[PDB]
Amino acid sequence: QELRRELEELSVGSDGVLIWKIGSYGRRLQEAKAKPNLECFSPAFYTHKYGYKLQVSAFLNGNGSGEGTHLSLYIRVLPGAFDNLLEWPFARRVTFSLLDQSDPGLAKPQHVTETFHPDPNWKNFQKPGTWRGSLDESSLGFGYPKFISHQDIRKRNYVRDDAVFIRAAVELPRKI
Amino acid sequence: LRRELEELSVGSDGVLIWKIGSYGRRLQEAKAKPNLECFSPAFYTHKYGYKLQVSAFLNGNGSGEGTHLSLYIRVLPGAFDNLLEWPFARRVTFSLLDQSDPGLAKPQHVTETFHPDPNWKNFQKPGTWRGSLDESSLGFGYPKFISHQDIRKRNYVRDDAVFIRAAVELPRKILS
Amino acid sequence: ELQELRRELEELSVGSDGVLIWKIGSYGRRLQEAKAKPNLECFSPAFYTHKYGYKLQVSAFLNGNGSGEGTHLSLYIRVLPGAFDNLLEWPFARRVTFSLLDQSDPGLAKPQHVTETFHPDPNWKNFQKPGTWRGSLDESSLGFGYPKFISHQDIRKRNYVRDDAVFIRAAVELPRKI
Repeated sequence: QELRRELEELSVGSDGVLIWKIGSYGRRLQEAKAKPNLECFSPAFYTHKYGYKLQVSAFLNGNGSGEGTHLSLYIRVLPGAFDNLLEWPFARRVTFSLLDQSDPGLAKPQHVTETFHPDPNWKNFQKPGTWRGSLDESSLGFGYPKFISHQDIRKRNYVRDDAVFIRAAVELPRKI
Repeated sequence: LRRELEELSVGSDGVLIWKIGSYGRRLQEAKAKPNLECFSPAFYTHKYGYKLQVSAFLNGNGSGEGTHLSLYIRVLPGAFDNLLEWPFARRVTFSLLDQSDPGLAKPQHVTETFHPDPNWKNFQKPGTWRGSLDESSLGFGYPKFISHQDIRKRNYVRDDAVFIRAAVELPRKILS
Repeated sequence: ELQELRRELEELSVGSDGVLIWKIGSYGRRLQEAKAKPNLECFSPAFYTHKYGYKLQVSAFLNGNGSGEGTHLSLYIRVLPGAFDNLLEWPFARRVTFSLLDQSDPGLAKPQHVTETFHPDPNWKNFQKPGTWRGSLDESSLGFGYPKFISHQDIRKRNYVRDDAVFIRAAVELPRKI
């Protein structure tokens, strides 16, 4: 128990890239194969200083159409202290990658990567609320239920030293 | 009592945005007791740069007492002062942010700017020998930055909160 | 509560465009101690060269070691186990420029820093991917650097020492151009 400190959370900013390391993949996976929809949370991060506050979540064992077979990957908007200064709904392109942990000087790494434009009609990409059906419900998270198969996750070095890296790159436009 | 700061407080890039919440309360406290002045966190203009601190009068100060918002910025003793030019001489631009969605319409912020005064004491190099008058120093600012009334219009206040933007024109970088 | 968490701060220790500036305060006293304990080494905070890059640390012997012992300030840098090592190219190959900063106002003066730069030699183990603890363990992380960075005599000149502190800058050259 300790106050404001853990305003480190406000110190978490990107590039606008977050790389999120999930350690204990062995224990976590089984723990999630044990209990359905056990969900891993990334630290919250700001797309950019005074920007949108997002967070990534992973289902190591899958969720929905990917339960028990796939890694499921989503992102979500969180209420951030500068929302009123930002355009809404959130509309930046988002790229997820599961990282191939290989030395880029032995063999070029093959990351597992998908990108999307958010859809304006997803309630979670409009301003932190504003009640808009918080009891819809469905995933408070937009993303891929079949991001990578438990089969494919074991190839190459997507898992290494018992950890995966999740990258989420938010396209940071500037050209008016 | 282990605060252990931090110091990792750095403008981006040159920009500090300062959020005052609990705005209603804080004001009703102002007219209840001048001269009171709330402070922004200390912040380095840039990594290894100048330490500054913004302060406000909710309030109003001197010229602005009772009637306006007054805002000032102060130079503070900084760990990298010996490596920097004195007196502090980077353009500083104040803004009170118009919290309207900047996508469907352009916000209109109120902006005052200045090049710091070489005569102005506070901008002199800190830690000369001070005692004991001094602390004195002593923000340069605007007593009538924006009044009551002409605030309240537009979204200069929203959700019981206002944003103070202090932008410092940073030392540029040399040569390709 | 403990409950550090100081380690959450270390992780936010990141070079500014590849640069660490390390301030060594209490230089008189520290120098004094190094004269009485030759193996006494000062250590910068660890720092990432770039956000998800390499974790390094600069270190210094104020009264010298090896060939500079007693006569010079000696200056080194080492590679530390880093959260992101598996994503990196090994061995560390980035160019490093050490400077001892001349603490003069750059407005009139134009400071004259003392500077040395080196390219990590791949034939040393020092810059190989660190062991996951272990491989090896000892203290591990043996640094590369300069036993004779700057003479005691030269450090007394200009403002290399000022207000009982010295500044060490380590600039790591990032490939950047992609």
